[PDB]
Amino acid sequence: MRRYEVNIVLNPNLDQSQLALEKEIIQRALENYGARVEKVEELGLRRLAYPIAKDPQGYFLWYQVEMPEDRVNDLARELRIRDNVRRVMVVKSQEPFLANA
Amino acid sequence: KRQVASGRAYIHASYNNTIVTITDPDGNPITWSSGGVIGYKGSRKGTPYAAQLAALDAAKKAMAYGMQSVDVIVRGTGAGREQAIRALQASGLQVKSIVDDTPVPHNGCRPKKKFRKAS
Amino acid sequence: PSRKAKVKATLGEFDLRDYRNVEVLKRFLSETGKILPRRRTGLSGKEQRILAKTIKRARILGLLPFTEKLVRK
Amino acid sequence: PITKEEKQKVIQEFARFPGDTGSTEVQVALLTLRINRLSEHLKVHKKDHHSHRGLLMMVGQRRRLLRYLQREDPERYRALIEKLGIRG
RNA sequence: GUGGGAGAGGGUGGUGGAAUUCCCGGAGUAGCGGUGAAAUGCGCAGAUACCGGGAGGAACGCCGAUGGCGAAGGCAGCCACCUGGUCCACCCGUGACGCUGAGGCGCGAAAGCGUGGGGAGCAAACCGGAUUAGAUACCCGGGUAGUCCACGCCCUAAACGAUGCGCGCUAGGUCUCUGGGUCUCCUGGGGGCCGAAGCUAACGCGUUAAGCGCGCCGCCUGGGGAGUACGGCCGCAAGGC
Ligand SMILES: [K+]
Ligand SMILES: [K+]
Ligand SMILES: [K+]
Ligand SMILES: [K+]
Ligand SMILES: [K+]
Ligand SMILES: [K+]
Ligand SMILES: [K+]
Ligand SMILES: [K+]
Ligand SMILES: [K+]
Ligand SMILES: [K+]
Ligand SMILES: [K+]
Ligand SMILES: [K+]
Ligand SMILES: [K+]
Ligand SMILES: [K+]
Ligand SMILES: [K+]
Ligand SMILES: [Mg+2]
Ligand SMILES: [Mg+2]
Ligand SMILES: [Mg+2]
Ligand SMILES: [Mg+2]
Ligand SMILES: [Mg+2]
Ligand SMILES: [Mg+2]
Ligand SMILES: [Mg+2]
Ligand SMILES: [Mg+2]
Ligand SMILES: [Mg+2]
Ligand SMILES: [Mg+2]
Ligand SMILES: [Mg+2]
Ligand SMILES: [Mg+2]
Ligand SMILES: [Mg+2]
Ligand SMILES: [Mg+2]
Ligand SMILES: [Mg+2]
Ligand SMILES: [Mg+2]
Ligand SMILES: [Mg+2]
Ligand SMILES: [Mg+2]
Ligand SMILES: [Mg+2]
Ligand SMILES: [Mg+2]
Ligand SMILES: [Mg+2]
Ligand SMILES: [Mg+2]
Ligand SMILES: [Mg+2]
Ligand SMILES: [Mg+2]
Ligand SMILES: [Mg+2]
Ligand SMILES: [Mg+2]
Ligand SMILES: [Mg+2]
Ligand SMILES: [Mg+2]
Ligand SMILES: [Mg+2]
Ligand SMILES: [Mg+2]
Ligand SMILES: [Mg+2]
Ligand SMILES: [Mg+2]
Ligand SMILES: [Mg+2]
Ligand SMILES: [Mg+2]
Ligand SMILES: [Mg+2]
Ligand SMILES: [Mg+2]
Ligand SMILES: [Mg+2]
Ligand SMILES: [Mg+2]
Ligand SMILES: [Mg+2]
Ligand SMILES: [Mg+2]
Ligand SMILES: [Mg+2]
Ligand SMILES: [Mg+2]
Ligand SMILES: [Mg+2]
Repeated sequence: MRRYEVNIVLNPNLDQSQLALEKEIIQRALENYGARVEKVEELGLRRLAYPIAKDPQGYFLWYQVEMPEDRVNDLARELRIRDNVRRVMVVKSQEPFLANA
Repeated sequence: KRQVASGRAYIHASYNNTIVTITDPDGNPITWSSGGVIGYKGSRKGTPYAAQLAALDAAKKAMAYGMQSVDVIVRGTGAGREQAIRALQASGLQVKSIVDDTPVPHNGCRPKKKFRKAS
Repeated sequence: PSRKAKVKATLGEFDLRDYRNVEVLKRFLSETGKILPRRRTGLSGKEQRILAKTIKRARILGLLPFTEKLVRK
Repeated sequence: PITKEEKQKVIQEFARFPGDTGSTEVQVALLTLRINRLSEHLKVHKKDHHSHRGLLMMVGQRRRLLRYLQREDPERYRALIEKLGIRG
């Protein structure tokens, strides 16, 4: 088991209903990959520094899981399958390298 | 004729010639010019002067569409890039802004021999 | 020779490894979306090396730009 | 990779006495552990030559230590091998 | 051994944006390109310049360094997995288990070879345009192998620090990367520069020795003939030793 951080950027549109459907496939998929969600941060939709998928915004979802290394990649795959999923960046956790303080 | 009033002015500088393209707010050309449109046909198209004339030709032609103010966009380096920038400003057309947008790769295609061994 | 208060001075504490702090990272990019040298960042060899890795993460997430157009010329 | 526990279970499983960490028996056990795990990696990633050098080295050191036992205590030596599973 | 650290070290999968080319749509018109000057070339079957959509290949801007990693060749977008080396601290364990290393085995830039794939840009040969006294060149427009991937060969090089490996000893100064400390500074490992003594034909080298010493390997013995001939070994060949 190792600790990561799953980043996901979704279609900045979609009704309150669909948005929850993706989060349904996420959770579902997550578990299926030994995903122990130790945290989350649904930062919401934000204006991107550049258009991603033709749109000038995206809906950001941040987590913090612990799971079997041998599957991180697989999980990552499964996630990207959905269309409303435009970005998936899983970064191995790390202690904050404080600076200027 | 069609009446735009406000649009864009692209300046494509080259060590071989300069060419200007005026466009509607959506980037569709309305008129254009270049060292070749005006008299020049050899190595003079590159001249800062040729660029000047090309720039003024462009503006006037775009006056016929009743255009008044433009947003200048510059691309490339080239003897006579700046003359164009100036030729426009001093030509009825109100230059709202100037922006350099010369394309530069994050290193992808191997240059022709003539443009290698750089850096 | 690049003396206008290094970006580190005019700033407080911050996690150099936080790829989401746009408001802070944004500071290390120039007029263009280019990563400022050390003469401007003020950071150190080791710090700057982590800034880069961080920023490049931000960019991929769309939170930060790769390139900007220059307004003037 | 190789976690502390995995490592420990090995050191303890081979120590000559409690507290033994650097005895020829232990060392050779540890190496044999790395060697096996590494040879496994190279079965898949055949082109990873750089790592393979590391393997050549480990196999070296093991051989020289094992050679030492052979010379000092021909018994502990036949002991170790039979235990681990080396020499053919 | 335990606890920490840095890194473009290697392998596999994934993935991001910039640019080029091509295709599609829009808008728009007479040239564009290119040079010393030109022409070949491309464009009214509408090019160039501009906006939007798409496909594909290859390489990773800034950071970036006078920097880092590796035994060498060499290694640079970002993410995960697998994996090598290495440095410091603690003095905790073994107890000379060490150094070198003919032969062997493995690795080994580029080009090149084989089978299959891929092919955007670039480009031997080649087709053309210029230039010239000529121009089987330099310049310009094209362009096939190749460059890219896989698997297998080839084994070379200004494969260079033109400096074999290991260990001990011999002033300092200064910049730097990375670790520990009582953190002005001290201390360990790496990268630079100036230099004591000393060395050197000189140039220069100088705790990163080309100094003072020991151990082991490799190699040299005037130039041309010649890295040729012959033999042997290796290679599909080219060709290597
Ligand atoms: K800090
Ligand atoms: K290339
Ligand atoms: K013509
Ligand atoms: K052009
Ligand atoms: K360097
Ligand atoms: K060929
Ligand atoms: K290659
Ligand atoms: K080979
Ligand atoms: K310190
Ligand atoms: K002298
Ligand atoms: K000199
Ligand atoms: K000498
Ligand atoms: K022969
Ligand atoms: K053979
Ligand atoms: K043969
Ligand atoms: Mg011209
Ligand atoms: Mg350790
Ligand atoms: Mg360290
Ligand atoms: Mg550190
Ligand atoms: Mg690497
Ligand atoms: Mg078209
Ligand atoms: Mg014609
Ligand atoms: Mg016609
Ligand atoms: Mg046509
Ligand atoms: Mg049309
Ligand atoms: Mg075109
Ligand atoms: Mg386009
Ligand atoms: Mg492609
Ligand atoms: Mg194609
Ligand atoms: Mg080295
Ligand atoms: Mg080199
Ligand atoms: Mg390691
Ligand atoms: Mg002790
Ligand atoms: Mg004892
Ligand atoms: Mg040796
Ligand atoms: Mg080779
Ligand atoms: Mg090679
Ligand atoms: Mg090759
Ligand atoms: Mg081939
Ligand atoms: Mg082929
Ligand atoms: Mg083909
Ligand atoms: Mg070409
Ligand atoms: Mg050519
Ligand atoms: Mg063969
Ligand atoms: Mg060299
Ligand atoms: Mg001394
Ligand atoms: Mg000092
Ligand atoms: Mg230090
Ligand atoms: Mg030093
Ligand atoms: Mg260095
Ligand atoms: Mg002297
Ligand atoms: Mg000398
Ligand atoms: Mg002299
Ligand atoms: Mg010196
Ligand atoms: Mg010495
Ligand atoms: Mg010889
Ligand atoms: Mg002779
Ligand atoms: Mg030869």
